[PDB]
Amino acid sequence: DDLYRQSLEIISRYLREQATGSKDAAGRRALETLRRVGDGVQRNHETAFQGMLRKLDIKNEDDVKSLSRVMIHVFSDGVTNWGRIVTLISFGAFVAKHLKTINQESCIEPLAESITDVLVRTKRDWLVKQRGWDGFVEFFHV
Amino acid sequence: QVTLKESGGGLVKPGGSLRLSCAASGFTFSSYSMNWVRQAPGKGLEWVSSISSSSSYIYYADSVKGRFTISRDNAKNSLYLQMNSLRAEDTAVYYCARQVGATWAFDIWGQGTLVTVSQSVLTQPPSASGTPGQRVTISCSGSSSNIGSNTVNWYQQLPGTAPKLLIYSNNQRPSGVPDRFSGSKSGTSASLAISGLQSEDEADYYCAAWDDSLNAWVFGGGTKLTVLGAA
Ligand SMILES: Cc1nn(C)c(C)c1-c1cccc2c(CCCO[C@@H]3CCCc4ccccc43)c(C(=O)O)[nH]c12
Repeated sequence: DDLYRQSLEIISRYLREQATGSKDAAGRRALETLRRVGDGVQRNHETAFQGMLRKLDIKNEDDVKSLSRVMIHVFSDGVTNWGRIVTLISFGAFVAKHLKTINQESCIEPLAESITDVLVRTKRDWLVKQRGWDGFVEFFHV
Repeated sequence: QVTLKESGGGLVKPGGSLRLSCAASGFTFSSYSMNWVRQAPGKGLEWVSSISSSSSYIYYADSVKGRFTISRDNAKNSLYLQMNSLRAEDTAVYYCARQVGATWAFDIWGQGTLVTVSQSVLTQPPSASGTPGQRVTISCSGSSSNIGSNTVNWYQQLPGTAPKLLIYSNNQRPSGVPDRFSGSKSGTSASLAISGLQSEDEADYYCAAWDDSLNAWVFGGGTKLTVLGAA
């Protein structure tokens, strides 16, 4: 399953460097776009993001495992697009930053797995029609 | 100066082989999907193949599967068409075209190259006519898997010229297209409107959309628009 593995590698790498603050083919191009658009979405939606973060009340590892419920519940609500997919990964980065401050850095890798799982399981067909990560790069090109 | 320029066309015997090249200038080539589109002499547009930016997503029309191979070299800004087992039916002018990531419209087209070897899924009326100032409408009929699931694009083709993007995303006009031109979509049909005819409007018009069942681009058969009684 190339699509699950590829998506996990991109989401995990970006979530790691958003918490650490230290950066590290098709995947190479996708991370460049994700840094540019992701950090953009985080600024434009800080009021909504901090409001959701305080409502969730993430203090330990148990809370991180229960996030998959809310994830599926709100991500599946309406119609999907590249922007909503970017908001999913951007808020995922906004939570990973909170996990660094509360000394729960060990919960960054499983959160990235849970995010990839929801994305691929609910939207595989949409992602395939849209040309996967090649499509993601071409969509946000400026 | 954002341009595309085709090379390789020539006379070939049936069953022969020929290789096409397309050189891109003025843009980040590594960040765009690329297409081949052919036009038999005195006939309509026909999509051939497409390749994504990283070469991961490749598609072909049924009439070329197994004989034609699309490839790209981002380090040389080049797109290729490797054509084996060439048939009389393959005689056409082959166009190189750039596709927009956010819309799938073909915004930049090359001048074409003649390859000489020696029924469309979207229906349009074969002809349309009017007088200066008149409002004329051109229709485009498809089905659930194409127009019913995807956006419609329109292309203008002036006599002895390559096609150009007229309308994208059903009703959006690119920069340089007059507001006389407008579009609409309803169910599995679409329409092109010219509110106030001008003599430079005399041309051929084609619609196009992606098909989710065929995994292919389907073009309309075209409409020849004539401008009558001016001076
Ligand atoms: C509310 C709300 N109002 N507005 C105007 C906006 C921008 C938001 C908003 C706030 C936060 C997230 C989203 C998303 C993504 C959906 C998934 O999010 C889950 C829910 C929690 C657990 C969790 C943990 C890690 C990563 C993802 C998540 C969307 C969207 O799908 O459009 N909208 C969000």
